[PDB]
Amino acid sequence: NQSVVVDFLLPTGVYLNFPVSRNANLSTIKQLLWHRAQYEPLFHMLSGPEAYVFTCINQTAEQQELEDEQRRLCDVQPFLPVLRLVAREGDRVKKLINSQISLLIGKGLHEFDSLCDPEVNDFRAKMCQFCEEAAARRQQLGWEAWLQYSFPLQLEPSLPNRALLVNVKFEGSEESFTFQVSTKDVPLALMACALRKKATEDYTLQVNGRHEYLYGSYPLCQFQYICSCLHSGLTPHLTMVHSSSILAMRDLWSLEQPFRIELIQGSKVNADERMKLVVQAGLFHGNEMLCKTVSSSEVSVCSEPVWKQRLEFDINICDLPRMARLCFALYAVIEKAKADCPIAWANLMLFDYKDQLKTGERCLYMWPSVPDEKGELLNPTGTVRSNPNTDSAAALLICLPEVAPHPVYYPALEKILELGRHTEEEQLQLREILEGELYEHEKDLVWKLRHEVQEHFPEALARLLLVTKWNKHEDVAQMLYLLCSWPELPVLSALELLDFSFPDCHVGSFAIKSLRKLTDDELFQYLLQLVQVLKYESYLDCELTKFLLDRALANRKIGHFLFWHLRSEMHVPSVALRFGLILEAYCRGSTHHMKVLMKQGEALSKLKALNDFVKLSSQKTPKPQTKELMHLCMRQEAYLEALSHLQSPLDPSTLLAEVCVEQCTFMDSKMKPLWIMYSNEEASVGIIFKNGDDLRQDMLTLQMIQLMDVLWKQEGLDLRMTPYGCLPTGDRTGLIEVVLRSDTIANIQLNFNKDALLNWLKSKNPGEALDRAIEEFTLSCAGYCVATYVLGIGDRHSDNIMIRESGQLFHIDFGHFLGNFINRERVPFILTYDFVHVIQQGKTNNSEKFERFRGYCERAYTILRRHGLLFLHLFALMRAAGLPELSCSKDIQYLKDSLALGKTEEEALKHFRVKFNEALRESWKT
Ligand SMILES: CC(=O)N1CCN(c2cccc(-c3cc(-c4ccnn4CC(F)(F)F)c4c(N)ncnn34)c2)C(=O)C1(C)C
Repeated sequence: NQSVVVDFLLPTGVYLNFPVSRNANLSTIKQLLWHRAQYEPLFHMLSGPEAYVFTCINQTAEQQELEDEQRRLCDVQPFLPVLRLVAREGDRVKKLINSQISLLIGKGLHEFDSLCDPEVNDFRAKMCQFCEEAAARRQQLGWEAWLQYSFPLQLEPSLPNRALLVNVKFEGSEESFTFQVSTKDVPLALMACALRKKATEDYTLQVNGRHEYLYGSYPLCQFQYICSCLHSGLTPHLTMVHSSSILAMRDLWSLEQPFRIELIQGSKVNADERMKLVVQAGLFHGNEMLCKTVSSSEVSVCSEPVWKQRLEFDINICDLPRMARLCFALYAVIEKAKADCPIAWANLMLFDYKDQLKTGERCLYMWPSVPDEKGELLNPTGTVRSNPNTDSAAALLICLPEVAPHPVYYPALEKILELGRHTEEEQLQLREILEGELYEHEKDLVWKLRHEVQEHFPEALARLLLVTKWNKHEDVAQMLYLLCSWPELPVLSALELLDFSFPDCHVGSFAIKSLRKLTDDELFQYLLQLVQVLKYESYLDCELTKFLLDRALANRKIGHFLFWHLRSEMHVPSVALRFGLILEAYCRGSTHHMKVLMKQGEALSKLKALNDFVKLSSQKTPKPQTKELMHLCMRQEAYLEALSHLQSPLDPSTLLAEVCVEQCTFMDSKMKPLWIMYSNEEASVGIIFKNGDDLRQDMLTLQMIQLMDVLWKQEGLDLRMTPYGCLPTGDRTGLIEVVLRSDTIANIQLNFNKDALLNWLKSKNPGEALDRAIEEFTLSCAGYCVATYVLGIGDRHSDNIMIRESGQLFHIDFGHFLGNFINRERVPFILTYDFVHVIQQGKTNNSEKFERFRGYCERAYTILRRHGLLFLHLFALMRAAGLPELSCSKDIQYLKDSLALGKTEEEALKHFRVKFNEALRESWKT
């Protein structure tokens, strides 16, 4: 039951075994131990209880020094119930941090040591040091840099002046100061005035019961809080927190012989014995084939097949680029006389992380080949890391041969740039071409006029890199010479060069260099794509990893979402290692945030266990019984402590304080998502814990709508959208924000009947408020009509459309996008009669209003077109995520067509109009 028998190992070699409760804190267990130890031999020899610390083997299989004795044995969760006393003394900082990391990332650091891979070890040393340094450096600076680091300003994208009554306050003081000020007032104006208002450049304003601070050179109206307060009517309640209170928070070449590879053996193969096994091999540079694909002989199907066969390639060693990858696929072929069975695949870098060409034997633990649309012999886009299941997985034994008495490395930049140095008819023939897939005759024209491309077409660098023959080192040196003198490209062009088709490390270096102009705000908008692109990297230490880490240590919000982006994929074998090494480095440099993410991951662990119970208890007792059988399981000391007082993983500046267990429920949906409510100690907020469904798809959809909202908001168009948070936290687990005062159009319609929504809106907006809500409906309708049409999100019914008490419409449960319904087809613009009605304020005909709504739809679509390449570039990088709905060229193509990307602005607007008008015509029929 509650109690558990614990083994205790005393430093005298004495052994005690007695029962204790699973909820007992370690401090309490130590006392029961000293009480029983006095009646066991060699007690006199022991030092005081406080002289010792408990040691245990945690879930992640490593020894853990259990320093915080306020932890319950249940929260410690040791492998077997074994505790060992050890002398406290040593570096009880690295011992403490290393342990917390292993728990937090859900992988023991020992797994990294076990590998005996220097690449892993060098990454760890360099990255942990860079981070540790940046953290130490962070600690040096004063309150202004720190408040900028931990609580970065949450501002509106960006106008009149208005009267604003603002309720000021002070630290500890329960005495308010309702002082009114100008909409365009700087922070000091709202500050020192209230300091002068109390008496008759120190401190900053803080939003009550939030980690949101008002500071810096900006007008009040430009701050999300003030801004939302103005719109929702409500008066902003600030607090003056002194500098003292903030500080308290603060504390050579030659080899002209061919490329040779010795396919020695295969291992643990699981194929039909009737068949024959073949190993197909190719050489690649990104997506491009570096030469013809050599194949092995057929050998009979067995577990350990032997080939001991030499494979030569139509590429001479000195021609192999830095990023050359050897790709393998094992096939089960029906011996020569209807489909060739793809067994497994494996990719390998021809050069190591230190520029040295790999020699000797290699045992490549292989990944299963997934049967798909692109049959493809090989998988060059696949990961270069070995299948971590070295245990039960198939493998291939290869041997790259020695080719010199001394090891050979790829040339240095100086020896590359050395070799690299050095008409009006064709000048037109370059303009016509540079105005995606260039034809081989056009390719050579671009390469010949490559200096003309650098001089007059710098934005066509991507086009130039793809025409380059990466299988001829002469051609590579030439390109690289121009690269090292190329003008800095805009963020938009740089985003394109992050994709798998640009594997050269010099390319990646240029791409990051141009991405260094990004404000924390715009960076946050691409963060998900940038994390995804790490899956296309060849080596652990790369420019993108370093960039992503620099940014995360410079901004806390970025660091937080970078943590969850990597954390939520710690289950995927392909990324576990890479992501794990980034998370350790991030943690080492963000020890403060480590404490927050620890609290969050803990509550998350409880919710998975709580949800798991409810899921089961649904297939037993009825819903109100389960509800009450959930409230007792929640009110357990440990459950309630873990679920209380934490920063929200969805928005770390939101303080989820006291759980309202009475208000906590679950949803009658498939995966039974938990409805968890909280109340404000100083400032309501709720979270939805869903486990079972993949949330990546929904987060990308929501991120894009938010991007659209920012792009629209930037050009003075506020379409009153609801960018509710959705965050994947783990394996088929995530959180979804609670939008209070909202209901699904199906539920609203069942409580005239054509006026069912208008009555609901009337019952939530009386008199003067009715006209406000319809403008909220009109504005949100347009935005979501345009959004869902552009993204190809179909199946838009009343169970997946929601209305807010303010009048704002918004979409939920985006199951599929890009025309997919399983089967991708062009989703038309959809005008719903029910909505068209509310827009017309109840009338049959009201073009006065309806045409204004037409304008919102039309300008929303027009703005999206202006940023069409952004969405294509972003979506093209998302192909690294491996979502079925976003796996190829035709998925990204959807966007080109939806946004009429090809067609002129006028040609696009007239087709949008035709589609709009027919959505209104077909609206009537439904
Ligand atoms: C108080 C209470 O116990 N309620 C009332 C809310 N409710 C309900 C109904 C219809 C839609 C949504 C719903 C779905 C989503 C939603 C948005 C995106 N995905 N989802 C569903 C998901 F959370 F499961 F993912 C959201 C949301 N973000 N905020 C508020 N309600 N809400 C909730 C309920 O079933 C119960 C559980 C009966």
